[PDB]
Amino acid sequence: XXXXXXXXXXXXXXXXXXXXXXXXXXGYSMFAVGIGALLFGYWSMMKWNRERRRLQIEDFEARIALMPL
Amino acid sequence: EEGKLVNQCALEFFRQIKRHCAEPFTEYWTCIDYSGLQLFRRCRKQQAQFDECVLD
Repeated sequence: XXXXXXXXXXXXXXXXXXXXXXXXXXGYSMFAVGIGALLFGYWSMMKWNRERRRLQIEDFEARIALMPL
Repeated sequence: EEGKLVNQCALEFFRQIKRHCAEPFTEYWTCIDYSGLQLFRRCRKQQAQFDECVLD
């Protein structure tokens, strides 16, 4: 009996298949989150600066109140 | 001459706090010096104990 190297292909490994595809981001939907984070960013920040004004006037009031200084 | 009355009235203010409600005043004084120069930040919770005794 002769024994040589046997042939096997099975699945053929798929000859040239695309793996690159669009994922997560679509296009217009990313701008809704992108610019949406900006509008949420300013509104949250400016409310803190209005709360800073409560401290600001109260800080300068200490100088006016102190005349024996 | 007017400045002489300023320093005399300054002693009158602090003596009234030392006589009545001294416990909230000392606790508020320890809060302001433990921090840097926030003055009113991270001390508003201890500020609630103050003024309430003085309101009487």
